[PDB]
Amino acid sequence: KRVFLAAIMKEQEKKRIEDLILFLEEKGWEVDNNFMSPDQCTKLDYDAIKECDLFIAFPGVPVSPGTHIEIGWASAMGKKIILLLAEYAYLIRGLHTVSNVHYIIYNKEKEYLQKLDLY
Amino acid sequence: KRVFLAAMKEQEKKRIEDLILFLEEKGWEVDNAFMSPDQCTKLDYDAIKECDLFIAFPGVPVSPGTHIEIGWASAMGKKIILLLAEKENYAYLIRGLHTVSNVHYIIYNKEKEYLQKLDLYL
Repeated sequence: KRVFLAAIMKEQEKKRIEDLILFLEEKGWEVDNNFMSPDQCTKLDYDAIKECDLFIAFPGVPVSPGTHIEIGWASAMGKKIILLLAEYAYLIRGLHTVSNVHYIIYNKEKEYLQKLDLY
Repeated sequence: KRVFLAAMKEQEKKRIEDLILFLEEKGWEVDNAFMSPDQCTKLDYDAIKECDLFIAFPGVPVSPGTHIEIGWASAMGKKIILLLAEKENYAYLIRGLHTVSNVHYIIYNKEKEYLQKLDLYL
């Protein structure tokens, strides 16, 4: 059970991630998550995604280049993808026709955590 | 073989048409030839799956679709050429993508520059 999670006011983002990792770990999942080069970071993420059984990401604005590449990685490898979208791109909305993708639309954090528990 | 091209606004259209022409005149077949996101995503994936060379323009503003396609090409083990404008620092996964798939970077400041460099690396 390995999960790859593709991820001031930025404290809200950090809080939502830590809540998610905790939520996943308490359901028996293993999250594949300080001096590192882009060569090593890219190498680590790819292998982590390659080894994971479930892929979870947060597509949206501002568009993260790294996240979308990782989405492309997971979809091409045929991984199990869960996309948490707040309510986008054409390739995001039609990604399901190419790989196992489950969308979860939310407006608040509490909403997607409950929906994710159901799925 | 077949090459996939992941791509004011008048300047962007001009640079693409020049590139397709440039590729076709070197014997390449560009995979361009009202539809839904379900069909568009399906077409791009298969086109990338079938191509022998992948060319993209990473940069700002960040295109979600382009970067997904980059992830597609890299995971499939396709031949990738990334044309980056200085600068550049760009994303970590872009700069380190070479360690995972066959990626060749071409840094440019003007259109004429990358077209010449692309002619050399071909």
